[PDB]
Amino acid sequence: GISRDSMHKRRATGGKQKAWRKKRKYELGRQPANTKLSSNKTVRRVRVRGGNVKWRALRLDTGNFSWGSEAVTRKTRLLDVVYNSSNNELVRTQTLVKNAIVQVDAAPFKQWYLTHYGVEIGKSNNVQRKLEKRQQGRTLDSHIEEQFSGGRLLACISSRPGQCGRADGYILEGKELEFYMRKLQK
Amino acid sequence: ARGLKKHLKRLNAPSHWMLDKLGGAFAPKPSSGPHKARECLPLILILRNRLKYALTYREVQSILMQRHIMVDGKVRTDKTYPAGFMDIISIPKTGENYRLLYDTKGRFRLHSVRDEDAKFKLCKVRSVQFGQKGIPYLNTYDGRTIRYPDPLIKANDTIKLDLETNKIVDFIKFDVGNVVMVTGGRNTGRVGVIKNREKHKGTFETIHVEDAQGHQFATRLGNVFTIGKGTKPWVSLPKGKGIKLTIIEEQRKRDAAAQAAAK
Amino acid sequence: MKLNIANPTTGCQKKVEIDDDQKLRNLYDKRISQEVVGDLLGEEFKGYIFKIMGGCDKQGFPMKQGVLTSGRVRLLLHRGTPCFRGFGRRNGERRRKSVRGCIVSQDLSVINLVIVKKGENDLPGLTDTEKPRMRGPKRASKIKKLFNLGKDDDVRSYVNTYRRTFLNKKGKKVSKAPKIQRLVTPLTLQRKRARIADKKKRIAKKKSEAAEYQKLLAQRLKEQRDRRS
Amino acid sequence: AEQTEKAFLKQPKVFLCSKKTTKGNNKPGKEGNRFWKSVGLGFKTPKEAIEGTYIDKKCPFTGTVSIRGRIIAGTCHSAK
RNA sequence: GAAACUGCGAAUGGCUCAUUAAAUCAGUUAUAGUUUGUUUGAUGGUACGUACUCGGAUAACCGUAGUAAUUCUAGAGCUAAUACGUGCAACAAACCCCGACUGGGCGCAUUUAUUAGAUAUGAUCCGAUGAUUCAUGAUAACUCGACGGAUCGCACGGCCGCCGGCGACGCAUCAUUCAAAUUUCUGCCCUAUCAACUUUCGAUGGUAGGAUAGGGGCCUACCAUGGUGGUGACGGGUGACGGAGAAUUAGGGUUCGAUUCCGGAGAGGGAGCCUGAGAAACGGCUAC
Ligand SMILES: [K+]
Ligand SMILES: [K+]
Ligand SMILES: [K+]
Ligand SMILES: [K+]
Ligand SMILES: [Mg+2]
Ligand SMILES: [Mg+2]
Ligand SMILES: [Mg+2]
Ligand SMILES: [Mg+2]
Ligand SMILES: [Mg+2]
Ligand SMILES: [Mg+2]
Ligand SMILES: [Mg+2]
Ligand SMILES: [Mg+2]
Ligand SMILES: [Mg+2]
Ligand SMILES: [Mg+2]
Ligand SMILES: [Mg+2]
Ligand SMILES: [Mg+2]
Ligand SMILES: [Mg+2]
Ligand SMILES: [Mg+2]
Ligand SMILES: [Mg+2]
Ligand SMILES: [Mg+2]
Ligand SMILES: [Mg+2]
Repeated sequence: GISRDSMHKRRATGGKQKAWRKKRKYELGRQPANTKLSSNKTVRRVRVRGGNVKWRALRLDTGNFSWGSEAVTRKTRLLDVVYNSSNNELVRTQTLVKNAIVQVDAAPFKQWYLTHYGVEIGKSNNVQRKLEKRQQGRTLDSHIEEQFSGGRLLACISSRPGQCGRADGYILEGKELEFYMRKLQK
Repeated sequence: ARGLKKHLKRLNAPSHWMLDKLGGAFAPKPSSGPHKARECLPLILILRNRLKYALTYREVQSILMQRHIMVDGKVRTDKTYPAGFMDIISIPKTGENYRLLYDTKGRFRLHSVRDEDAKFKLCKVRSVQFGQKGIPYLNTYDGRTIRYPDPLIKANDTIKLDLETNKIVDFIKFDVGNVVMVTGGRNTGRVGVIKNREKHKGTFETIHVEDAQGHQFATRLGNVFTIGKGTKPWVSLPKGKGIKLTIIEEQRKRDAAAQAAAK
Repeated sequence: MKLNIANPTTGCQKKVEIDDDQKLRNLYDKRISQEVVGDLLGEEFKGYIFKIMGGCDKQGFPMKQGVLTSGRVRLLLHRGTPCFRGFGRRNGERRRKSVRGCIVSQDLSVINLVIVKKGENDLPGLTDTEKPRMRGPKRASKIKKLFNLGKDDDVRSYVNTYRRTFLNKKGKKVSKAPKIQRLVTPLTLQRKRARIADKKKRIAKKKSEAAEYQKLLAQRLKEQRDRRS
Repeated sequence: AEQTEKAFLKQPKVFLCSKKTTKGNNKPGKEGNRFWKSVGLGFKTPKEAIEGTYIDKKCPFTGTVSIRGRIIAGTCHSAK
């Protein structure tokens, strides 16, 4: 099957390397998962070397995304795939891979922001005596806040969907975000 | 090739297993265990080839199944169990508590220790780090692992470890001026005092040792085993404890001829 | 085309061989698990319905459910499935065998029918022969499910089905009964309590060791009164 | 700038968006900082690696690669 | 106690030297780049939303058979589990969040993100390496989580029904042992009537992914034009497996090394794969 040997490759001198043994199991490869962004989730268990298990996600619709600045992780549904660094047809086909820019709805993050900072964007005495303390340092990026009204936040996938069976990631902020914005604006 | 090997050819056996070359095609492969299978003496090579208690690979089993062997304070039945260094082979009934010590020629000797000295042993100490939930553990050099060690204990130390109630009684740090027995290489079985340790950033910590009789020899950071604090070992050495080069062995043979017999 | 008629309720099996084409045409396009009316295939089968759940070819090849119109095909069968047995084969080993589709046709040498409806007209054979079996279930809960019993009234004094009367060749009368396989005895409760006690011992030892190590670090802090005193 | 590819280049596990200050936080690469390490073996980390803006995951000083094994001296043959 | 289900083994051993000329292999490295049934040591508090113990099958058995035929094969009737499948997991503490005015989370495992891991308010805890954002801890969440004992033997006892010993098997994590995989440097016979070879389709490097147990053009998208060579690349021959070694030897040397020890490769020739901790296995399967 698919193999990871240098057996079929060529020497650094550009000379053909002959074959002295067959293919071996401990050096095999497998077909790519080619994860898709779809509403009908499906993840299939794979049995790997040693008897352990890999989770090959064929279709996903939700994910676990983290806002690093406020350090809050929420489960939210991905809406679209907008950018792919490697192949430009992986966004047309809407394939979930690592480092692929996606859009996730901001409803859980809006709810957390409202219930934590006491401010809506997009009770007796303790709560009010503690809310203004969090409101003192409350500051948000304009580019970050302009997406709450739109309902979808740009984010980046940091997990490997075809290996862990999941699509987790982090919300784009700071120097990252505009770098992709200047690549997504037209 | 496709997996593990369950056979050990006689010619491939370790040298300290002095086995007759024309005794068979196979040697007893040491089982998985506390010791490295090349610095170990399997039980088959104890009741046989060292004691005349058993005569074949049929009476070693006939006396292990009676649960007559108690290595390191525990009955063991696997005839190829790797007793590897300073293990207390405590034969009950007859009372043959033996410490596995290293002969000056790299051999293995069953030093007959007294029973009350057989309730403990010593272990060399591998790295010491933090376990799960932040619980430090010991991880000695004979597979043993002890949780909650005293913070003074560090790597390469030695610990005096009890058997019936397995807890560290005391320990010796690794430093110059301590008795050390070498357990690897050509200098195996030679006791001495560490003079200085030389450190090379990257590998190969070399230890220089001074023999009691004036000789000096070097070895690796491994293969050494601290025995006692200062210059007094905590265990009884088998005999000699010195390298005893070939010429003085010839002298011993000569004087043995000229005395005792003397005729 | 021979037929193996089986009475699953309380009867036995028999072989019925018929050759006329009119009677053996009704079952010439049915499949496995399809019902066939007894009258259509002949008389003496008025209130009777047979079910098709097997059949072998003219070469002994079996009929495999789920394959289309009768024609010998080759399938990469797994061990233990119908139409492929093991009996001396490696655990994960498959094999290509030859089967035929579930569709019934003239290419069959035998067909297995099971009686679904009792009917009203008797048949010499599988209608009167009453036979026993091995013991009723030997599980604990499957005794109280056979003799209607409550939570109490242990099943130990309930094996009335001693398979006696196997009189020995030496003229000795000995009785044989099975052993209940889920009965609760004091031994099981003792084992449960032993497991609980072991968990208690572990939970005590962990906290004891933690407390002693905390005390040792307190002593080390007392030793730290010498870095600058 | 150092971003000359179709993906943003960043040092892993180095959060670049913390609101709290820096320049005094140990283990450079905390609260927003270039991550650099000493390879050991008596080698000095260049100032161009500590006060640098490049991103290189294969760099021994500011990357994910650790130096171990054999040390070899030689002369540069081709640097194209 | 036959048979049969279940578990484990059959990946060791044995045989041969066809392919293979920096390739295997030898000495010496590295895994801070990984997997590991097993053996030894240590460690398993969160299930709650019938537990004095849950459910349905099935083999041997018995009886209807098919076929010329085979450890070829189909129906019917019984019955077990440390098989299979469900389910109390039995009893806590600490902590993190949202909060009633003067409740949710939380075992262990998985994935992601943030954060501590210090220097070296008077009196002031904090591991390891040559080297790590390392060991580890706290936090936010996540997963349709084969995990967190519905198991067996012997001995019988002590407290008014309660409690209890010595063992066997089994599940998970870590360390160890048994190992493998990949990898660093140096080293091989004859040939120039073999002087340029490799690269559009991977050739050398970069970026981001995919795949793998894991590093890596191992594979994909984009980019750059590099890589080796009279210190012999590239190509060819070998009646070439490599080594420890063998013969003859003043010394130097010359020739040999299929064969019992180590490593590699093969099961007529190629290819693909299941099971399993471990195989591209052939006294295993599938195809030509
Ligand atoms: K097996
Ligand atoms: K080598
Ligand atoms: K890889
Ligand atoms: K197995
Ligand atoms: Mg090292
Ligand atoms: Mg079997
Ligand atoms: Mg072999
Ligand atoms: Mg050639
Ligand atoms: Mg090489
Ligand atoms: Mg860490
Ligand atoms: Mg990569
Ligand atoms: Mg390409
Ligand atoms: Mg050849
Ligand atoms: Mg050879
Ligand atoms: Mg031969
Ligand atoms: Mg060989
Ligand atoms: Mg092979
Ligand atoms: Mg042949
Ligand atoms: Mg094969
Ligand atoms: Mg054969
Ligand atoms: Mg074979």
